[PDB]
Amino acid sequence: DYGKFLYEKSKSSKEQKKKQKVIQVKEIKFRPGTDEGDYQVKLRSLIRFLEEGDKAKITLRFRGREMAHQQIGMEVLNRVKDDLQELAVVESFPTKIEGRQMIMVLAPKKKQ
Amino acid sequence: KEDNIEMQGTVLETLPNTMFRVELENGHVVTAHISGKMRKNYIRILTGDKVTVELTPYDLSKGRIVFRSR
RNA sequence: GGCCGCAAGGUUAAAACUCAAAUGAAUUGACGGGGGC
RNA sequence: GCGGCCCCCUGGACGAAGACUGACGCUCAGGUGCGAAAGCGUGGGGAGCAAACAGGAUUAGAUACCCUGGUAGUCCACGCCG
Ligand SMILES: NC(=O)OC[C@@H](O)C[C@H](NC(=O)[C@H]1NCCC[C@H]1O)C(=O)N[C@@H](Cc1c[nH]cn1)C(=O)N[C@H](C(=O)O)[C@H](O)c1c[nH]c(Cl)n1
Ligand SMILES: [K+]
Ligand SMILES: [Mg+2]
Ligand SMILES: [Mg+2]
Ligand SMILES: [Mg+2]
Ligand SMILES: [Mg+2]
Ligand SMILES: [Mg+2]
Ligand SMILES: [Mg+2]
Repeated sequence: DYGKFLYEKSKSSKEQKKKQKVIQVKEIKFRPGTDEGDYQVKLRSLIRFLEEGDKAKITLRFRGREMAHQQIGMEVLNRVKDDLQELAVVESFPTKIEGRQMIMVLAPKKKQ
Repeated sequence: KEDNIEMQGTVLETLPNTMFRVELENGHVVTAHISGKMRKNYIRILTGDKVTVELTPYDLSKGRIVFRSR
């Protein structure tokens, strides 16, 4: 065989990669306690992920009696919703808690 | 202490030095600090609880918590 | 503030305020993603 | 601070025995020189490296450690910095 044969597979792989560059996994975590704009600092990182194309999974944690805080915790998730309303398409919303975590997933709007 | 004032309230936000911001049944917000036993009993307070608040007539802007609704 | 420097800066060198400490050597234990039998 | 070899110009130190000057000494505020590396100015040079920076990975995140590259710099001549 000849060396040139390697490239065509590489071109196909990069087509798969640009199909996969979104499918790279980036995770973001928050707590009800987080406040004072530290939330904005973490958003700066979410933005840099969406412009690349990845989905972002927003996790938020309650420990025990912090359930009283779920009423405010869902809003923190909503505060992401409004911030990305023009940046990210809503994909999955956590209708219930499991094992003390709410999981939310967003994917970037495919700008036309 | 003589002719004490007794009220309830709701804690709204955590502050450093275990002090807290509490809205009062009458619409006023006060700054509250913990008593000895619920400090000695390792009882921690989170946001949103109903708490019993002692006040003093000398100043009504700051009070002390004495009993939290679990 | 003064002097020096093309510039980075260097040199000389305070007070308000605040705490009842800060520190050095060594002792007996616990701990190490330190050794040895 | 100084390390291949050869030549040229040059400072200091130490030992032997003898001769000479005759206290000619010690220290030093101001003052004057030297002073690693990085850095600045003008002009050269550029193999190996390698801040910044580009790309690949790691992680929850990783503006890092890791991998492929790579500019200033590192080198030379004269000034500066101290
Ligand atoms: N959140 C996050 O930053 O990552 C998690 C972090 O824990 C990874 C962790 N990394 C390390 O120790 C660094 N040590 C210095 C060299 C590079 C790197 O290695 C680590 O576990 N390494 C493993 C290998 C690995 C698995 N996944 C990612 N890296 C490792 O081999 N460590 C070596 C060791 O235990 O001594 C050593 O660090 C090493 C040798 N060669 C290389 Cl490459 N790494
Ligand atoms: K004589
Ligand atoms: Mg010691
Ligand atoms: Mg000589
Ligand atoms: Mg004499
Ligand atoms: Mg002097
Ligand atoms: Mg140099
Ligand atoms: Mg490198």
